[PDB]
Amino acid sequence: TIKNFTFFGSNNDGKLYMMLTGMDYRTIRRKDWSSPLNTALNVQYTNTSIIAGGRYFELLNETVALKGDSVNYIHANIDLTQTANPVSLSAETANNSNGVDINNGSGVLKVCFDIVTTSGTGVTSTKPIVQTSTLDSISVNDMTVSGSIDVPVQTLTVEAGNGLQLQLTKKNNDLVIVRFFGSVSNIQKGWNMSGTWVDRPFRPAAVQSLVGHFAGRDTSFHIDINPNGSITWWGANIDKTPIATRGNGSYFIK
Amino acid sequence: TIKNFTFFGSNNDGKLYMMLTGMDYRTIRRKDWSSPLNTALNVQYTNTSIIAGGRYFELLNETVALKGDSVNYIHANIDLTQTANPVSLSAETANNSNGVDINNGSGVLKVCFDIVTTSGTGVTSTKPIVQTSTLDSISVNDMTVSGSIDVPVQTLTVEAGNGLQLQLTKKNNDLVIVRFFGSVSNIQKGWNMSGTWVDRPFRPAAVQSLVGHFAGRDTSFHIDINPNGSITWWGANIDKTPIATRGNGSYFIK
Amino acid sequence: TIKNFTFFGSNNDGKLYMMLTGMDYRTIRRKDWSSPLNTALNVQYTNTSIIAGGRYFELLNETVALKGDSVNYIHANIDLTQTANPVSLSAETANNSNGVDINNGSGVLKVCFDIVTTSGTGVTSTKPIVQTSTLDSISVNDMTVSGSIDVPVQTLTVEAGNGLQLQLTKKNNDLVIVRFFGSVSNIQKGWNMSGTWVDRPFRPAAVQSLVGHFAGRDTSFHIDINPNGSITWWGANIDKTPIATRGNGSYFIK
Repeated sequence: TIKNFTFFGSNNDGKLYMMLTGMDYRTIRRKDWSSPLNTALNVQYTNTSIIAGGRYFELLNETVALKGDSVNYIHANIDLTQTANPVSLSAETANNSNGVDINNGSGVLKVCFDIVTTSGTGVTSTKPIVQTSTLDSISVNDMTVSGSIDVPVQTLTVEAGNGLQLQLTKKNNDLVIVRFFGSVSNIQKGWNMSGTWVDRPFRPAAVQSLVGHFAGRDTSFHIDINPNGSITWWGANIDKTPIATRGNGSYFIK
Repeated sequence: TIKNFTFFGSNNDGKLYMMLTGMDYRTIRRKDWSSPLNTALNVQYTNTSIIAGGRYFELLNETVALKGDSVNYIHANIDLTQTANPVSLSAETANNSNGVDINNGSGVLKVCFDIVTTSGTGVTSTKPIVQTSTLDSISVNDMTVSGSIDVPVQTLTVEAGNGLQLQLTKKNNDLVIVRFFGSVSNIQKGWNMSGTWVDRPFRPAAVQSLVGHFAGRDTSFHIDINPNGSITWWGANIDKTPIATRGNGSYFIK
Repeated sequence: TIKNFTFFGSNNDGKLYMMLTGMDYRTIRRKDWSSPLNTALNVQYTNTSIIAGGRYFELLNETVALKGDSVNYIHANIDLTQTANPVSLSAETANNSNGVDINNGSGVLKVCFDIVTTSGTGVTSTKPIVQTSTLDSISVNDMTVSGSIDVPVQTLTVEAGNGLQLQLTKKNNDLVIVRFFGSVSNIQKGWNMSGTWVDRPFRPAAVQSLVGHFAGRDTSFHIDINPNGSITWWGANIDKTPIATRGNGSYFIK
């Protein structure tokens, strides 16, 4: 059975709860207080709470019939005009989440919350749909991440002059790894390189010395990336013959 | 008009909601379900929900008069002694958020939620106030960040001895980038440098070998930063003539 | 006195609130609106709100008696059968939080929220219990962290061949720092090294050149970690005599 609570103003409560937890109409809050049971081509939610569109309901021994040999996307369907039974579940061949705003308008909200894969006769795997918190600015003491943090990534290629090539990758507008390529020739120690300066978003607050290596040799150089974006050669003097330059150097922008 | 919901106990609910979402009195939750409309020196909020001091209300075709040629700071003002209209909006010359605790004592809460810039005749730009979630310890599976993560940063300058200087920058109490400055003279391979040891908070769990470069030359060195904070020279033997030492090296503390 | 609000469906509201804020039964939300006051071996909570098992209640001039010369773990205990006073406080010799599910079943929930250390006559220090937010997937504009972010860490040792050892540490499944160990001999420039290739999870999307240093010498080398996991020697030619190889180099996988 489906027990409905945030229903019949309920929409003002719905919006209130949505804003508190940071959810839009394309996600859910979900908790299996008890394990869902699979017998034959069925999923029985024994005790599962769901919040969808800010509306709280409970799935208490609620069984969904599954189609065999397929990926079943389990949906919660909220139709507020259906006074007695506003919430129903369905098993579908695709994620058909529709993001319909049931708190400000009319229509039926569909949200996928479970993915259940079957064989010919039973369930072989289940995967919950991600519960998304959409927040603005967070202040926190400690954080632990079990998967991954995704931060902004910018990339820039600089033809620094004299044949030298920098490939810069910046993450979190702060950490930069520089990869050296190309070949150096016709330059002296302390000379500014004759080509393109580093773009503003990659310029460090303080001068950075990045060490590189001459391919196939036991010799070394470094360049200085200056705050103004210019690059200063600080290897030895190089004559007319180009020498291949390689290596990773890293620096903080801030 | 302004529709009031968490109002008139309400203050117990107010505090409950504040604690659920992690807000204090100096922030809001805000959602424009519909776009605000500008007509000459006015902002009309067509359908905007706000939570301020844990109190939920709705701005439904609510117009705020604006002052010309200035930055207008739009405030929600909550006075619970005014039972018929506890919430009013104002446009002010500065952000005058007062953080007044209306759920525990008397007073009027003022919180800024919007910044609207005008010319002499109309609105030229609007900028929402940030919605802050103040949290303690978070456990998360995945995170995506569209702006930046700010982590703690510690800096240290070490006069390592023999003329060598290290400038260390530590972020997130883990990633360290070291910048070499100064000079080296009067040292042999495997000798610990004769100056200051690296402070406790910058010491790695295991020995870190950091490659440096001699400015204006094609030659190299490396130092070992030992778990105990001492620094071992592992370049060649250097006589009485000082050689300028440069380069970035990075290591993990944990 | 203890004022009980989410009490006497109340279990449905509790679960809803637990889901909104991302709490399980082994943590709390807690706010001292007013400072708790210590006198002799007692703590008076002057105005403290708590949420435990999604149940909101207030500690308003509520005194807990302490045991002398020890570490007192302050618990909120919730027994729903006790209609008139479902919440009580205890000071105990250990953290005895039991995670009992009072919203779906019977039993007494105990959650620790404070740690109070005493001398023979008085309180010497207090320390709150962390408030945990357990979240799934976060999308955020900006974050500021005052403590630390813990990200996944993977560790690998590669016996690269020719005597060379790579110790790789990968964090956030993206940033790798390689530490060189061992010695190199019997290798020519441009030759692939004769040992194990880098395991899949440490392979970069693009070729990475990592600069190394020869211990006790002024000479350098670099290696290329190729996308397929192979390692290419790009130092000079090395004969039968092993030379110790050291240094830190970093790269991004993505």
